[PDB]
Order: sequence, then C-alpha cells, then structure tokens
Amino acid sequence: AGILFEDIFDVKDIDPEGKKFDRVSRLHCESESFKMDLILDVNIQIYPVDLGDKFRLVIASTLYEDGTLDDGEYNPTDDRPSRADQFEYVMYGKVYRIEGDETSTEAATRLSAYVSYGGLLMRLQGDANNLHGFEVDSRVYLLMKKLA
Amino acid sequence: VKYDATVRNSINQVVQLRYGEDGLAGESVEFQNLATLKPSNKAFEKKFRFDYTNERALRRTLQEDLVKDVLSNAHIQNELEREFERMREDREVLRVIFPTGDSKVVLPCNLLRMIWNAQKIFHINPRLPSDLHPIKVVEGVKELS
Amino acid sequence: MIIPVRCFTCGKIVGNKWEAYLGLLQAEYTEGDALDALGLKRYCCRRMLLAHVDLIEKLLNYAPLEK
Amino acid sequence: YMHLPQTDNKKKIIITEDGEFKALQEWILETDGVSLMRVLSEKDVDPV
Amino acid sequence: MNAPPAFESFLLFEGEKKITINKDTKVPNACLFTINKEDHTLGNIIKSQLLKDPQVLFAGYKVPHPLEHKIIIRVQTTPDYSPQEAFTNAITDLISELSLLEERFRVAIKDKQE
Amino acid sequence: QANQKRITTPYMTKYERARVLGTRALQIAMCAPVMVELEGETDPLLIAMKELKARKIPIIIRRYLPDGSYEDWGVDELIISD
Amino acid sequence: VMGIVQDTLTAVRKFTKRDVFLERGEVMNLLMFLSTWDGKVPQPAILKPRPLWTGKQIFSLIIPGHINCIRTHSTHPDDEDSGPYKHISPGDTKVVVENGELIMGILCKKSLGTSAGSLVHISYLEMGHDITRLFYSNIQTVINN
Amino acid sequence: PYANQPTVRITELTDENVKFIIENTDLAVANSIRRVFIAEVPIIAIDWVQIDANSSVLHDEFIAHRLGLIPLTSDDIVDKLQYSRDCTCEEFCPECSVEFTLDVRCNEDQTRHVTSRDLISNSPRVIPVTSDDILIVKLRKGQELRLRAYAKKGFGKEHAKWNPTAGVAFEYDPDNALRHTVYPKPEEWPKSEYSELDEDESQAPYDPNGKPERFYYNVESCGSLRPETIVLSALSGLKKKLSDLQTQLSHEIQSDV
Ligand SMILES: [Zn+2]
Ligand SMILES: [Zn+2]
Repeated sequence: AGILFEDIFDVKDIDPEGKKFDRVSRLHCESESFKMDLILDVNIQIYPVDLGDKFRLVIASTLYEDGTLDDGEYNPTDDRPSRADQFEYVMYGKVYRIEGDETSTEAATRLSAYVSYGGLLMRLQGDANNLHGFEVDSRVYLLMKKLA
Repeated sequence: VKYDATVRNSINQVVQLRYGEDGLAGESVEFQNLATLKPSNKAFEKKFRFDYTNERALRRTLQEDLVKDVLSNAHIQNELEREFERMREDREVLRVIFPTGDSKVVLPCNLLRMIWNAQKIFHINPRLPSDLHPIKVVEGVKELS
Repeated sequence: MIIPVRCFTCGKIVGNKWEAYLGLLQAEYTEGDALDALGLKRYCCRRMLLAHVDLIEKLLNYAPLEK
Repeated sequence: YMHLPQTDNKKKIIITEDGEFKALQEWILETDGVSLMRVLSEKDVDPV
Repeated sequence: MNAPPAFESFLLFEGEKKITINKDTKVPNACLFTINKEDHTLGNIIKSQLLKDPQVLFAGYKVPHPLEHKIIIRVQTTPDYSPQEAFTNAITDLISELSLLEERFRVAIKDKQE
Repeated sequence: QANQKRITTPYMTKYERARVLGTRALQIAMCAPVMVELEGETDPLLIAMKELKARKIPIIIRRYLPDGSYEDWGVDELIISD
Repeated sequence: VMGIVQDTLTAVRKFTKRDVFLERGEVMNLLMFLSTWDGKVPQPAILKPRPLWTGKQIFSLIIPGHINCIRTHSTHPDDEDSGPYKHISPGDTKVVVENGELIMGILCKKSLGTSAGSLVHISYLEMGHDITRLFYSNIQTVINN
Repeated sequence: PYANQPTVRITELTDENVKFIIENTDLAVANSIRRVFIAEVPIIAIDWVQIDANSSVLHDEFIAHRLGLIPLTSDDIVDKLQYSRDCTCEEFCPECSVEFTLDVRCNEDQTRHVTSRDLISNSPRVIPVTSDDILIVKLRKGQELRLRAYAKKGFGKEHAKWNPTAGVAFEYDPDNALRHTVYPKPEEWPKSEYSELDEDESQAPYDPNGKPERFYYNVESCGSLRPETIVLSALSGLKKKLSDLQTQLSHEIQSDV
C-alpha cells in the first residue's frame, strides 16, 4: 500500500562525534525485531529527542496511501485524499546511493541505503529482503511518532 | 593560428605544427585523471582484463542472451584479448612518457563527468545487469577515434 | 562651525541646546550630568553636543566686509 | 650541498617488479655556479 | 549633476499607469502586479496579508532595483479563485484593519485623556 | 579550387561567425532584402541571428590559406558551433 | 576567473549548512528573486509539524539543468575518507551535486570560487554561456536577499 | 482569511514622547506603521527661501539649510493646506503655503543671536517651536540678515526636514522566544526594557507555534506635531494610500475586462 519499510527503532547515541550543528543532531538507532542499525539527522528545536526513546519508522513513496504518485509539488489545499497525517513528524527527500556488500559472486547479502532529505541524511544496513524496495534516484518520505 | 591550424609568425615561419602540440584551444580543457599510470601490474590486470573463466560475475553483470554470446564466439574473446594487449602497450607508452607518477593531466572533455551524466539522464540502475555487448563498446571506441 | 539644528541619525532638536550646554558647563557641572539635564537619553545626540567644537567666536573676531 | 630531497620532483622514481611506482630517496648534490660540461664527464655521476 | 529631484519617488508623470497587470505563462492561475512609485512599505503589507489568506499558493513581492521606484508582486492562487480578486479582498480587509486600528487608537487616546 | 581537394576545419569558428553576423546585419541596416520571414522585430542583429540559425545567409567566406592559395566556403555547408 | 567573492560566498556558506531552516515566509520571498524559476514551489524537506525549507533545496533550484559535481569543503577532515561515514560526512563535507540537486555539503571558495573543476566551471562547460550568466545573477540576487 | 483584531494600550502620553503597545498583529503591518511614521506623515516645513541681504559669515546655503530644518507646528492645519504641486494656484498662495519674514540687524557690541523666535509668520497657527529657542546664526556689529521664506507641505520621502519624528523605537518579542536572534553567549546580553524574566534566566524558552506579536513602540516627536496625533496622521495617510490603490486597481481591472 505504498509502504516501503516498516520497523520500530530505539536510540542509544545523541552525538558520538560531538554537537556539530546547533539545530541538527545526528541520531544513532537500531531495531529490536529484524536487526537493522540506523543513523539519522533530525531537527531539534521543532522536535525534541533524547536517549532511550522508542519510535517506529515508516518510509513511503507517497503519503496518499492509495498508490497514486504525488509528483513532488507542495499542494496545501489537496488534503482531500487524507494523507498520512496521524504521524507527527514528516520528512521528504530522495535517495542518492544504494551500496551493499558485493564480491561479484553472490548477490547483496547486506544492503546499505543512503537517503538525502535536502542535507539531512540517513543510512540503513540490513538484509536485502527488507531494503529491495529502494531504487536509485527515487523520492521517498519519512514518518516519525513517539511510542510509550 | 593560420587556417591550416599551424602556428605561424608574421612572415609565415612555423613555430608549432599544432596549437599546444595537439591543436586544441585552452578554454575547454579540463583537469582529469588517467587512472592507468598509478596502478601496479597486478592491479591493472585485475581491473582491465575482462576475465570470463569464473563466468558468474559475467552472468551477474550482463543479460542471459549476452552471456551466451560472450561464452561462445571465440572471435569476440580474441578481440577483447587484443584490446587488453593494446591497453598493456599503452600502459608501457604512458610509463615511458610520464615519469614521477604525475597522474594529473589536462584533457579536453572530462570523461567521468559525461559517464555520470549518461548514468543520471537515462535513469539506469547499477544494481541490475545491463544490455551492452562488449564489442559494441570496442568498435564504438574504434569508430569514434 | 555652528551647531546643527538636528541630530544626524534621528533628528532630535539640537540647535536649542548649545547655549544651555555652555550654561550648565559654566555652573560646575560635568559633561554627563549636563547632557542628562538636557534630556539627551540617546547617545547619538550626546555625541552631537559632546563632540561639537564651535568656530563662530573665531569667525566673529573679524571685521565685516560691509556695513 | 648534500641533502636528501623531500619533494617528489627531485626524488628517484623507477618502475618495480610489480609495476608500482615507488618513491626512493637518493643523495643529490646542488652546487653554486655552472660547470656541467666537466661535471657529466666525471666518474660516478648520472649522465641522464 | 545627475541627482534626481526628490519628488519622482512617488509622483507619476504623464505616460505611465499606477497599476499594470501581466499574466504569467509559466504556471496557470498567476498574475504579475507591477505597482509603480511605492516601496517595500506597500509590498511587505501585500505579502503578509496574502499569506494570511489560506487559499493562496504563491504571493510574494520584490524590488527590481532600489533606484527605480517600482515593486512587482506575483500572486498565484488555487484554480477556482482569481489572483486579482484575491488582491481585492486582501486590500478591502486591510482597509477595515487600518480603520479599526485607528478607531481603537482614538478611543485609547480619549480614555487616557481623563 | 574545384569541389574536390578542399581541406579546412568545417566548423565555422567564432571569428567568422561574428564577421558574418556583423556584415549581413549592416546590410539590413542599408536596406537589403531579408532571407527569412520575421515576426515583429526591428533590430537587424536579432533577425541576422535568427537567419544565421536558419542557415540562409547569402554570402560566402574566402579563407586565406598560409600558402597563398584562396579557398571559398559558403555558409550553408559550414555548421554552427552553437 | 568569473567567481563569487567577498560577501555572497560567505553568505552561501551560512545558507548552505544543515542547521539553517526557512519558514514559509522566508522561502516565500526568496523564490521571488529568481529569473529561471519554473514557477513551481518545491516540496519542503520538513512537513509536520510546520513546513520548513532547507537552503540546499533552494540552491538546487538555483543550479540549472542537470549538473553533476563532487567537491570537498575547505575544512574537510582527512580521516573521514579512509574510515566509515565516507558518504555520510558528520561534518557535512564532501559536496556532491546530483542531477541538478544539491545533496550534501557546505559550499565555499573551493566549490563556487575561482577554482578548477568548480560548480560554475561545470555549469559553463555543460549548459552553455547564457545559462551560466543567469546562474550567477540568480545566486547574487537570492543569497544577498 | 480576513483581517485580525488588534488591540492598543498606552503606557506614556507626555508632551513629547508616546509609548504604545500593539497586539494581535503581523510583523509586516507594525513595520509598515513604523516606516510611515518617519516617511509619510504630512508636516509644514520651509522649502522656498529667498535671501535679500546676507552679510553674515554664515553664507546663503548655511542659512537656507538651517531654516529648512527648523520644525514648524502643524497640529491642526496640516490637513487644510494642499500640496503646492496639486494647487491650481501658480507659484505660491496663502492657501497652499505659509510665508515667513525674517529681518534682523546687529548694531551693538555684544553678539546678536539670531534665533528661531525672530522668524515672523503670517498665519498665527504656523510658528517655530517657541510657545528654549533654536539658534540659526550669530552676527557681529554691522552685519545684517534680511530674507523671506515660504513653507510648503511635504513628508519624509522628499527630504529629512519633513520628517516629523525625533526618533522612533520599535521593539517586538522583548525576551527572546522565537530565536529571531541567536545569541552565542546569552548571559552577556542585558535584559530589555519590556523583559519578563528574572535574573537567573537569560532567554525565554523555545516556542515552535509562536508568531511575532505584542509590538512595543517608543515614538518621539520633534516638537512640531503632537506625539499622539502623529500616529493618527500616519494611519490616515496609510488608509488614503490604500484607498488610492483600491481606486487604481479597480480602474485597471474594469479596463482589462
Ligand atoms: Zn540623535
Ligand atoms: Zn496656491
């Protein structure tokens, strides 16, 4: 239904290399179910975050949840198809590189996808059966919400 | 520069046969990298042989109707071995012309940039195998030059 | 030369305070208290009254060219 | 003057058995005044 | 010797109009206001009041040059609402805005004066 | 020379491009016929550039080889660098 | 030698960082000062809770056509390339421009200034000469404003 | 979609300074009201001066500039007199301008201070601010100054002598809450006059849903206009400018259709 990635993540590091930028912090995350680690850059003044915080992640091509493409234009008056708004933090960006672990004999025993949100970047090492939905030069969304 | 593309003086005395020993203007020339002078013999053979003994990487990089033609038709194999021998003698020529490993050298049009443009204009996928037969590349370079 | 009527930055009246500034300076007051007594809270007019040198007493020591 | 060069322009660069360029530090001599014609004719200098 | 007289910052001589309407062709439902002989004083008001309107997608202003006393305002709305009438609404509520502010300042002055 | 045995770079360079675009536009300025249809512009430079794009320029270029022998090229067989 | 200098460069540096974020009223006025803008507001990098535009999408709108370029920032850590996070760059170095879209990196003299292989150099060598002039004018308008 | 509901509160209404607070208003509206205070408030000031005899060491241009920047009271009749450009009157008339006559002669040993009190008008409702007096020129014995001056109507866009304010101060969001300024060391900055924090706190906490509001004004007149009628004149001028924009836009949209 347009969802490319479903997982629940947890944080352990807030800035291992230091507080490089004042309004952007570099999170380090990993899951508990299917074991993919994560790094991500999140704004802080519009979204507080701290250590030991659990959240679930949704990566979708479109927010319409109907399979119809949005083509990447800001339409604030097009809230009719009831976009994915129940989640309280939304990003938008594109991928730029999808590289894994190839020795030219087997086929991608692990995949690490790089996604750029206009400068805010993430990275997803994991099995290829969970990251095969990502295609190079494709527009994707990111969804965030808190968990109890 | 006269209309014979020969650098000449006022009283028609030849100074250069071609402008800058190659006949190319300096406005469009770019800083490039050869990436052939610096690698060793083992690295050069690893990166430019087009080996086909293992045959599985060649299946992963090309389509089935392409690997069927590559694994047969030994004229194609002889052509790629001739290309490898030509690149070996070119490596020798580059080593004789260029000492001290100065791989930085000015060339007209930046090859890696146009290859990246061709990648990101036609939306090709580096993960999937491509449909491009090696001798298409071979006689494309030969007919281009 | 002569005191300007207006402060260059804002435009507060300056020309009606030079005689008062000399009068308060003659009555044993410091520059800061004299400037505070003239209602110049902003420093832009404080520098206008403080840093202005008058040349008219030098120019009125000359005989006029007409009568 | 005697000094081992540090910049790669005056350093010994040769091909090796593996085809890799290797930086070799060799003793060089810098003089004052030019007498090259008798310098290359002398024993144990490189005429190249 | 090339100092312009100070009155051409807001006067209009014979030959130009106050308002000229250009229809943009890059995007549908767009207008190009070319309000002449005002400054950022009007343009900031226009931009803020049009951003207050929810059904206006694009409405911004810029000056081409600080010497030429000219501003240009480009307004783009939804495909059911003309930019010209959007400008008209953004001015006719602004008139009520300024009149209400004037009346409240008047009654504040009257209440403060005993 | 004849049609055969004619050697020079066939890319019409920027210098003769400027020279032709000047000369023909001055010919419009001295009321010469215009080789292309025009749609409401009066600058001779603009129409001369438009018909240089249209490659209908009615002059030929006599190129001086350094040997001394001339060599004539028209406009329509020269191709535009742009 | 045509190069951004003295004020616009050090403002591109502060406008290009990760930490800068523009509200709708800021991108709202920055899109007026363009000339080559297609007339479509791009999708913001932040949607919920409030729509925020980062400066890299704005400079992507500045970059015309499809330019591909990889430069390094001036304060590039030399240990980042050898170790991990080579394409992550926690210091946000390693400027990459992909398909006319600014992806990471803070621009500086080594990317927009009078340097060989700079962004304006590739813009001249790919798009042409008029488009480069519009590129320079759009930079000097939007970054100053 | 429509206009909001601003409120005004006045904290000080002395004879030369007015502080008022405007709430529930966008930033651009308050900025424009501040701009109109110092640029587009009508006032009567001297622009046309004619020198008959000037033996002073201060030559004609000094005296012309000083007389041009003398403030003139226009508390009631600034609306009545029209602009000289819009007057059907040729050159100048008493309905379109105010005539000033200055005549002074020093024949005493001590220095004669020619001040603004010596300026004589025709209409009693226009006078320089003497009801200390503004110095113009000092004269030695035997030096004369005879001139006639005309006072037009204009605002601050033409010249700074038509600027009615002394100096306007515009404060919004006093203790920093929206991070419109980023303080590198917040403890090194003094608290504002309208700040609402204790000594321990440096800045207000972050407000992501905030919007700039509760503007603080400290407008100050130069003694020409009353400091409370200048705001009314500015609002009236802005309203008339936008009414002119209404008329011009309506004419253009009926002309196009
Ligand atoms: Zn002042
Ligand atoms: Zn009159």
